[PDB]
Amino acid sequence: GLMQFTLPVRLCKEIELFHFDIGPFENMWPGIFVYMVHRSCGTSCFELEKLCRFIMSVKKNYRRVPYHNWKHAVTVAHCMYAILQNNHTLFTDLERKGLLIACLCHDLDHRGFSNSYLQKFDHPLAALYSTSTMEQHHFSQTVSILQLEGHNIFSTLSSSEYEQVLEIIRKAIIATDLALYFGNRKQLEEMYQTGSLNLNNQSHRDRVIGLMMTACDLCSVTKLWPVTKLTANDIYAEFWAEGDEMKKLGIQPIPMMDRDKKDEVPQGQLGFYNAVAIPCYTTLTQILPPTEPLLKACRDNLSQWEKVIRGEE
Ligand SMILES: Clc1ccc(Oc2cnns2)c2ccccc12
Ligand SMILES: [Mg+2]
Ligand SMILES: [Zn+2]
Repeated sequence: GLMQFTLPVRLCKEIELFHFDIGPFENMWPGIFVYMVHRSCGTSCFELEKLCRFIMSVKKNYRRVPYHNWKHAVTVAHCMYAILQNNHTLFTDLERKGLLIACLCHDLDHRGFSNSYLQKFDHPLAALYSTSTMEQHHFSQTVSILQLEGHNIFSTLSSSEYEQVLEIIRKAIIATDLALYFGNRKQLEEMYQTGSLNLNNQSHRDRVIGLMMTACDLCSVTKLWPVTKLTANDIYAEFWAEGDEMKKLGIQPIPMMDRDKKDEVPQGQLGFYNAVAIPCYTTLTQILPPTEPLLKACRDNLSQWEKVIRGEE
């Protein structure tokens, strides 16, 4: 309980910034995650023996895929840490505990394919879960790991606190289904602009946590350009494999996923920034002003994509 985690000076400082990259050293990621829980939640939230055993089982159940991997898990958890630390007083003890774990768990056992490819392939998980297929599986895998012996990091909570924190985690993980984001953001837009947004309304908190999750999940677009550009290779590597697998089912994939249409990428990024990323962080900055740096970074990268098209890089 007196055993703090410390980072090197550069990481100690950089980690507090939204645009922080967790680095190429896999063996430091678990200490980074624990450092973030201890500062975000307190050194008292989790039994360190249990948290460390949870972290390593969660790492184990991420696959070696180009993008939806252990590094993504921690990257997304760091973005939530930054949001939580810049909005200290707006979130309950349970929400701080639950959301960092939700982020670490949000993509558990991802295979590299969209809900859409699971449905066209007729994957057993598409029969077990008709909507938000991969996201119901991710939450399902989270509960499994929490239920391993020595892995219940919530064991010191009351029965009711426990049901609250698994409910926070379930909503949070489901909300990373980008299909649900559009509607969630429009409702939040309307509530903020007709002034009816109320953070004491549980149904309204749910929506705001949902948007935070979408924000953390898309935070690749909020890094400094060299990080954003290199992550896009990993993102597109998964997309083109899925495209290849669509072709194998005798279905032309959308151009985004067709590796014969690499030319179309920069325009596809534009569409994504304009349709998804900028709207996401605009609405998030309105509800949570201290998250503006995410919007500013996302804007800078939209501009960097415009320069790619114009042949200036
Ligand atoms: Cl740059 C970026 C980040 C996240 C995205 O959403 C995803 C959904 N599933 N895997 S990645 C993007 C989708 C298209 C183009 C760019 C994207
Ligand atoms: Mg996901
Ligand atoms: Zn994700």
